[PDB]
Amino acid sequence: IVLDNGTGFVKVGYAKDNFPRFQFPSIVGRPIKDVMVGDEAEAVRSLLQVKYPMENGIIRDFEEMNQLWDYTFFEKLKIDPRGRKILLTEPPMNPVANREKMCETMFERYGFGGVYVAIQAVLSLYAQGLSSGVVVDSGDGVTHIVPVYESVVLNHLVGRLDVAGRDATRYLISLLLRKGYAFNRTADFETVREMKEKLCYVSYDLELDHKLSEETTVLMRNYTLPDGRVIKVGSERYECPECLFQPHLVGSEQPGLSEFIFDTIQAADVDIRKYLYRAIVLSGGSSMYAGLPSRLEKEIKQLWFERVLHGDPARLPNFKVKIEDAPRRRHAVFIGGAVLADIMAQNDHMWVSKAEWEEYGVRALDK
Amino acid sequence: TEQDIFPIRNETAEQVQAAVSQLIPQARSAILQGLKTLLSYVPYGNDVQEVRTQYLNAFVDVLSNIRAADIPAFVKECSTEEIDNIVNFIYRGLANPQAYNSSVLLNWHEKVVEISGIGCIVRVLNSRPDL
Amino acid sequence: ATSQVLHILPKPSYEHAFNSQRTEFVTTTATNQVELYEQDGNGWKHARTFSDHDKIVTCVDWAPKSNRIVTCSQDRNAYVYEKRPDGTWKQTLVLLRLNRAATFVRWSPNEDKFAVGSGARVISVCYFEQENDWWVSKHLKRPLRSTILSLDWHPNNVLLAAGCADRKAYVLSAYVRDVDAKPEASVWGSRLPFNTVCAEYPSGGWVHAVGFSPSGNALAYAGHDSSVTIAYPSAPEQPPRALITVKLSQLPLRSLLWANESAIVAAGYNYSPILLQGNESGWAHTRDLDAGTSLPTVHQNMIATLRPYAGTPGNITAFTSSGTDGRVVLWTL
Amino acid sequence: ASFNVPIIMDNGTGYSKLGYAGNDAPSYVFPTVIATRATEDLDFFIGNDALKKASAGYSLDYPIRHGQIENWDHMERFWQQSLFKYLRCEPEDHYFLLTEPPLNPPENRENTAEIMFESFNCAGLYIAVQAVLALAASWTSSKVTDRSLTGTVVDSGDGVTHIIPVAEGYVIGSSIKTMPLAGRDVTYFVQSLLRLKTAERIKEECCYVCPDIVKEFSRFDRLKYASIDVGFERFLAPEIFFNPEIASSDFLTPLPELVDNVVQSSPIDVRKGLYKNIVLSGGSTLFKNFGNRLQRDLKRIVDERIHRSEMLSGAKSGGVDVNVISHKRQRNAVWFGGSLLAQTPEFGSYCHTKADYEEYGASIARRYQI
Amino acid sequence: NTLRPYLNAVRSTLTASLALEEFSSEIVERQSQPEVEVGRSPEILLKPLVVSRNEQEQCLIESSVNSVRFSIRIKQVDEIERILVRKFMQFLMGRAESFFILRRKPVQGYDISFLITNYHTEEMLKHKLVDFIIEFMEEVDAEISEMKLFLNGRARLVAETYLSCF
Amino acid sequence: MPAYHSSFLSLTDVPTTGNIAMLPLKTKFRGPAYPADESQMDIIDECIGLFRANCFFRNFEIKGPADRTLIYGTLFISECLGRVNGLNYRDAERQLNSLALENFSIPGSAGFPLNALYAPPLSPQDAEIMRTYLTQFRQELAYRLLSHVYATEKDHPSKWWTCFSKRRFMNKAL
Amino acid sequence: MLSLDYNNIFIYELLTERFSSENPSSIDQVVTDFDGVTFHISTPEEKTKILISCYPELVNYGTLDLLKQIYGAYVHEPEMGYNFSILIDLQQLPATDEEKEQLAMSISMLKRNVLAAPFHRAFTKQAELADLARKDPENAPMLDKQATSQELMAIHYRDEETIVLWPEHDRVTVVFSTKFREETDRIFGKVFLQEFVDARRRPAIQTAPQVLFSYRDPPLEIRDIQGIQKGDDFGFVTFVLFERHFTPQNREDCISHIQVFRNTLHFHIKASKAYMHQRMRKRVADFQKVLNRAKP
Ligand SMILES: Nc1ncnc2c1ncn2[C@@H]1O[C@H](COP(=O)(O)OP(=O)(O)OP(=O)(O)O)[C@@H](O)[C@H]1O
Ligand SMILES: Nc1ncnc2c1ncn2[C@@H]1O[C@H](COP(=O)(O)OP(=O)(O)OP(=O)(O)O)[C@@H](O)[C@H]1O
Ligand SMILES: [Mg+2]
Repeated sequence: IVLDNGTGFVKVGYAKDNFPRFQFPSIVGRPIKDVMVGDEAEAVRSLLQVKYPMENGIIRDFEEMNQLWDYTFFEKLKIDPRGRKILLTEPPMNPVANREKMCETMFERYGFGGVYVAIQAVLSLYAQGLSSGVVVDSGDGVTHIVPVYESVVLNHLVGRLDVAGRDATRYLISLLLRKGYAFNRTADFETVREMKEKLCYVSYDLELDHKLSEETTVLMRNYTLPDGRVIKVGSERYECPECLFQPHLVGSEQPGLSEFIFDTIQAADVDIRKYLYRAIVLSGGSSMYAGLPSRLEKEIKQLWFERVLHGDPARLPNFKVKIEDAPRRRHAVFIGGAVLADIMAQNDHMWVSKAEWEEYGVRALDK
Repeated sequence: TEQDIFPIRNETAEQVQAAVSQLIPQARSAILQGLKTLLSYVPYGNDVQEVRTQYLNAFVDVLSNIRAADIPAFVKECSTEEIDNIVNFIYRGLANPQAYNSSVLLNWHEKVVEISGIGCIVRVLNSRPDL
Repeated sequence: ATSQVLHILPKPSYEHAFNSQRTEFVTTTATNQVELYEQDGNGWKHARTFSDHDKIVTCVDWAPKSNRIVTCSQDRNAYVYEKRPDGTWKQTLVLLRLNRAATFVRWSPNEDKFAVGSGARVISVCYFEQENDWWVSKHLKRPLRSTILSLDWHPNNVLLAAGCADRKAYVLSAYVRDVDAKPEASVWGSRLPFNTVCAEYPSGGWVHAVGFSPSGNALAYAGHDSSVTIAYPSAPEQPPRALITVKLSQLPLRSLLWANESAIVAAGYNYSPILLQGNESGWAHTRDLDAGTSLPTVHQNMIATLRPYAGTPGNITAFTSSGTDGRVVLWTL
Repeated sequence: ASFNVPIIMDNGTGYSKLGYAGNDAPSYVFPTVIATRATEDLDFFIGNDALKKASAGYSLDYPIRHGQIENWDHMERFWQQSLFKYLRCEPEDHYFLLTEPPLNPPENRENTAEIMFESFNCAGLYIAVQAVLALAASWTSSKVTDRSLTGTVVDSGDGVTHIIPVAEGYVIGSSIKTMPLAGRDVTYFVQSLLRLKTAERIKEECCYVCPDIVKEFSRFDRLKYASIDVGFERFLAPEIFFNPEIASSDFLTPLPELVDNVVQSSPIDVRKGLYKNIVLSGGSTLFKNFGNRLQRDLKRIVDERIHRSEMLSGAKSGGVDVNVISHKRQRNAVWFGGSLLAQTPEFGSYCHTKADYEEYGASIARRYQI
Repeated sequence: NTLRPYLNAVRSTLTASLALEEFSSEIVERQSQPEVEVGRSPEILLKPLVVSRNEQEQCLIESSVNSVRFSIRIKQVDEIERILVRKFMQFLMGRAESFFILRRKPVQGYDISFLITNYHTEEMLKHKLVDFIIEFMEEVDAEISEMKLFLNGRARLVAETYLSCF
Repeated sequence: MPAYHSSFLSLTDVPTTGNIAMLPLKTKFRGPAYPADESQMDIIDECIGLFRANCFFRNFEIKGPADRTLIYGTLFISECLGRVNGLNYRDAERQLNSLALENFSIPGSAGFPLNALYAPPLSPQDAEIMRTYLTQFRQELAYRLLSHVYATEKDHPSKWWTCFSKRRFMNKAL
Repeated sequence: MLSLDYNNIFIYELLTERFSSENPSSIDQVVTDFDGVTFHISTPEEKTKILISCYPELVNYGTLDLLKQIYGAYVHEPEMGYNFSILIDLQQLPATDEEKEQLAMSISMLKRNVLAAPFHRAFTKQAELADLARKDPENAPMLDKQATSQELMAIHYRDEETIVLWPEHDRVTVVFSTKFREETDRIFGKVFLQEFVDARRRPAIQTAPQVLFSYRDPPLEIRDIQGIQKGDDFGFVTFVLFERHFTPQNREDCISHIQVFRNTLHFHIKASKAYMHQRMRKRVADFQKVLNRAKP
């Protein structure tokens, strides 16, 4: 039905589905077909040069993306490329050239009669039943954020944080190395990732973290490597996600995940902040860590009652920083788009079907 | 204080500070007779600390200066409240082994635990927050 | 005298969760996975397992009349499993917004709703919403002020009990407008409103569960201080007519109930089931079910929650218990 | 006193090496074994003493197994005895150095540090990997003649062999292929082609190395009596390792193929450097005309990888830079390079003194530097 | 003999206070933390019971729902036993991963402090550990006594073998 | 590898029969092949060296006749060395003759493995040709071995030539 | 081992191996012994001429006489470094029955031989004093008190260590010094030095010399020494040498036995510490076994 073109990974499933159906990463191999694609590029990546066309919201391998979409429409969907419709959404703050190229392709390559290219943040925010609010879209390589109001996102408040999963994994492996072990940066990039999301949990308690790590053993765990060697991890389990809150540790001068969000919130007028405060949510890397909602809520409260004008906690309950924690935050935008595409299907007011396929004039702005 | 603590403010009798002294005087004059008076009234948990410490010291001294020939008699002849109170008193007195010897206290604790039941210690463990 | 040994179950049981016919019991394993067994010649056998959970599952339940199964965990949400006609068990999620993790869950008598032991300062209840597929959420902030540990459902759609962490024993009520169940008046409260409270009975310490006579009255509850208390309320504004607190000499217990109209049985940390009578103007301990009090006793570990037997709503004269090392037993009397 | 000559001790299976820096030959050599036996429970021989007193040594068991320390109670005794009765060294006079097989676990390394630090009350600990210690010994050759920690360490032992590449000093043990074939295979081959002490004496006295047996036989028809005759056995001995099928068909993977797989498993970016220079550890695979044989085998096996890949892919890759360098005396070269590495003035800038331990415990005992 | 009464008392109080149950931290979500180290937890912690038979030895028996602690002060009168028990506890707490129960930094003013959680109580029996605690204490006492008695032999042997050479 | 390659067979043209090809060489007895252009290096001489080198080998990639002929020559040389390992010169020559110029028919006899001997059997249209070729080749190889291995002694061959016959091609020695 | 060897094992083995060998190769080893010393075994130019390599304090006192008298004409250039070189050749030996072993033992004990020169003057002075106060026992105390504080010499074989000696009448006493950098080592040394003085009470060993102890109260006669004064992390032990032990008939073994007094104590202390560690490891293994068995 529809899909969500992501930088690192990509999903696809039927419209109004209970859960996703297919999941493939944007890592093409190079040797078994001519060029590895998805499973053929991941499971057989040992003897194939992997490649990630989508990166930083841009693309460089046009033929690679073409083959990816062809294989998708052939097997993942099992539907005719022209006898069906789709609705994709690129990352926020993307260029217009990419959207124009995608439209030209969907119009003159597969024969799609009706398509739609919206903003992923808008769909992720609408999936939760809200027309005005904010979203923390911590992408795989860049954490983009932009508010929403009146069914339109404010371009002035659009931004992107340098922190991402790559820097997190890099700091994790660096800490595992400096802790006593001797690992390589590219020796095993999958075991470290599997162990991070399995044993690491973000916690905004630095005074208690090291105390419990150096005064107790319950924090210690026993992890098994792929070969069989028993590896141990101690205080390096909670320090890994701390790079998001301290960009200066990863070698990038940035306020922080919460400090920057605040600076952007109070940057606009007070008429919108009243509703933006009760819509603090995240969809992506900033909504999958354990203990992240409480941490960001505490940070927001602190920077609220100790930043602008506050001397005593006599009005702490006036401002309510609503931070929703959606369990399906990874597929939030996917479900939003899947549920929205059904309302615009029967509607004949969409100026895309029968117009953005072959009837191209001299104006292609309404897209 | 606010929660998990029944007594909150008992200044009506705490400010007096006379019942404890009267009870300690009769016990001292008498010194299977101590527990009758020394256990008739427990130190009321309040802002008074010197009187409570004095009463605890007096009770410990009375327990030490007691006939240890056949403790089982008094151990079995006592109500649940009395055994619980004496167990709590022994537990609170065994905290400072410098002033007291604590040998008689430990012996009485072991005897009341092995003669009455194996639940008195658990019951006395969950005492008041500041009493 | 009477005993029975089933699958050793080398995992923390903490539950029994029998089925409708009491033939397909479910139990946790300190992991997202779940273990299900089927009847076999003089014992059970592995039948199927469940998945899709993130953190260890804590409590589950199954209403015998409907043959449904509901589960919860410390994952901010709870799941429910339905019986599939093909020969398997379906899985479905319920939309409920909470602030902390859940600890306990209990089904409803008439099979119309359920309660969850949210670890936060609020309790939630869900049900089947008309003209929809998901279950609406719920929360209460006025009556409760701290976390809850145990839960119990009176034989009705009102007066939902709740075991608070503090020494007080709170009690709530859930009367939804869409639910046509009329809130009949009783001794607890006549024409009680949606949100209300009956009385905060100060216990002798902690609270592990609340008892309920087969008739409905004579509320009771136990605690960690090795003591059990009863109550005979006469009005929502009057005090109890008889508040007797009996303190057993053995180790404390948990998850009590009302075996007979007068007799009460329960177990817990102590390695022996207790047996005592009950009266409105008297109380005394008779003896224990064990007849041998590495170890001489049968159960050489901590006893887990205790569930009743089918029997009859008026009297059962039987029950089942287990421990942290499995070895479920089906006592009698 | 922070300036005296350090000490290097590379203790391992079989023979254990120990001596001082700024030298070329070992000061003591003997097998790692002790002749363990009311009171006076400390009388047990060590080394050659135990080898001779085996008559009453009462089951002289080995204290080391598979390189990893398994019996610390006996390892500490062996260490202190070899240090006091066979070295006559003062621990509170200079720095120390311990040995650790490749991928030594933090638990064992910290245990060794704590048992060698608090027991003798020394001042200064240092542990490294055998790969770097062996690679530092090849600096004497005219090929590198400088500090360049880039290559591979192929440790060929008497019982078994292994390989552990290093990426700019950091040994990456993510992809390694060990060769169980060792001197025992050639010993059994020689013993079978003549149908312990005599076998070793015959194997350590005459061993030729030929390009191919087809030419060795042709050159033989166109020889020595010691100890009792010789022949094509000297030519067939070395090939037992080159072509495992000759000695043992179990591990058909030959040495060139294993090296190619190990160097191609890692990313090509670092493999281009790893495949430049390689050094062999120990002195087991050191036979007359051996190094050049392996070099020729590798440069012949790389044909189908370079020449064919150039036409298949269509890109001139002038990567003809491989040059293997063999050690002159590697029988005890594990510490030869360690001596040169420790003789640098900056050797003490990456150690831990008593002040860095008395107030830190056994926590900082794993992270080191060059 | 004031040793057996104290041993019986500590055994009984430990068996009575050993009650571990699963509890979720009402402060942070989806992280099971202790109740004696993080935050305050006023309405969960019990009264810290202590038992003592002398002035130089004691044990603080603290209790909680999932953070029960326990510590003992080994008897020490001379510098020999002092440094002996110091080094022993140091080496024992250094490799805390072996037992998975001992701590790394005992509480201030004590020698060694243990730590038990719900998992540790379910992976092993109750009376077994209760008896093992007393057995380990008695064995440590006997080993310290032996070490004190084992040095005299070596000392006299060295003296006799160094003075008899002449 | 250390095996003995054929270096004579190809995939262009050859007088093959069943599973092997023809290899013209110089011989005194009757042969099916014709005289070669030059006697600089015959196949019977290279086969002896190939067998002496592969006696201690595992196997060889059978590629048409190139490997079949080499395996046959190695087996014949091993049999000759085992029959005349340490026997008298007269008896050794008698056995060599009785094994080379015997009534041995086309391959495919019982007892011995038919797969290792000759997989594709083609008796018709080449029976006599194959028989005479095998006879001539066996006689030539036996005579060459008896002339080469024989040292300056009174018909005493090299000791190693007879003592290094423990194994065989594909472990076909015991 | 209960008695430390006085001869270097390395040299004692190398010399006896090269004397019987027939292919002497080059040697470039640098061995070091106790008391902060360094040796250099190497040949300058040839392959057979073995050139084997705190000192000013003994040079200004005079010690080369005995070394030369014992070594013959094998001395060589100072050879800046250890400051005492020796030239040995494996081709001009006088015999091989026992002279080889004698020369090996001498080259191994060179350390003690150099550290034994200050004792000859003490022996001579003690003999002279005994001969002076032989026929007249009286008047000995004042003469002895006047014949000290001027001839006593101090040895500096370490940045902090220091040993002194002075003669007496009918006997001679010495004193040592030690610096402990730990409390456990201090206690071990204390108990060892106490057992040393306590062991003489036995009648079977009553003939042994008398040994005293002094931790913070050093002798007032030696306090005048310019060396280190009384200190907290210091321990001095005094010994006595009687005529029966100081007799020339048995004057070669006692010197070597006393020259290794500072190392034997530390060696025994470290052995005891290793035994303590072994017992602790055994107890830990037992506790681990019990814990693993406690499981169901
Ligand atoms: N279990 C986990 N918990 C938390 N983070 C995880 C987990 N597994 C993977 N990640 C991280 O999630 C990130 C990828 O998230 P996701 O796939 O949602 O990104 P995306 O939406 O494709 O990104 P973008 O919008 O930038 O294209 C990576 O940093 C990855 O390491
Ligand atoms: N020049 C040589 N040629 C062939 N073999 C040799 C040569 N020199 C030594 N060997 C043999 O090599 C084998 C290994 O010797 P090496 O000193 O390398 O062993 P090692 O690495 O200490 O052994 P282990 O790993 O078992 O402790 C021994 O059998 C030895 O005799
Ligand atoms: Mg080696």
